[PDB]
Amino acid sequence: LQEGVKQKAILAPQQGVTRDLKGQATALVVNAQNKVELRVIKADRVIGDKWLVTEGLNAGDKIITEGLQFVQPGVEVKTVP
Amino acid sequence: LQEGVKQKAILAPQQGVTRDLKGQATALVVNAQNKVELRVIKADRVIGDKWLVTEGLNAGDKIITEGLQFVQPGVEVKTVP
Amino acid sequence: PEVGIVTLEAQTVTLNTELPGRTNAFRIAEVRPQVNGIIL
Repeated sequence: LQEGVKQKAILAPQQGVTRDLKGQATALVVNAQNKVELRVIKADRVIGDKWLVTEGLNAGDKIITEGLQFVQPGVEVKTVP
Repeated sequence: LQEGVKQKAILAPQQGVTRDLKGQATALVVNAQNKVELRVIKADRVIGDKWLVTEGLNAGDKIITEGLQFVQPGVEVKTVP
Repeated sequence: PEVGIVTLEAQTVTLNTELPGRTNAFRIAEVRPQVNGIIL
């Protein structure tokens, strides 16, 4: 069914997400405490180059793209767009 | 049932493919620029241990099998058979 | 960062499917009496 309203949803780019066990979606974001956390997202579709996260990342969150090449959950870092 | 013979197609092993949303097929390959990309394949059948990709991966492409345990699209890597 | 990639190459394969099933009579009928009596 097509509901007539600008449907808004978080479209997190795949350049910042991984699929362990060839399925489970896990991402790395930085909390308000400038520390990196580990939250599991529920992205299923694939639009363009981003992934439609149904439940895992709300509006505002900061997704770490360039910096996962060497990191770990529980450390602090700098935020450079 | 004889479903005809396919001229020449790609048989990408399941050990390198995933099915998100319990359906959509997504794979991870490394381009000529030694960088990994995210292309959506259309593999339906299942031959032996490989999947007959109808549309998603052409002849030549490199499919990442041993290493997807921890990675992400948009990064470069080494090619070890 | 390193991974174990496999070179995809065009192969010549055949498409055949196996459908399991049980055999069954084409048509079946029962033989019954319609009058009372003794079988001669």
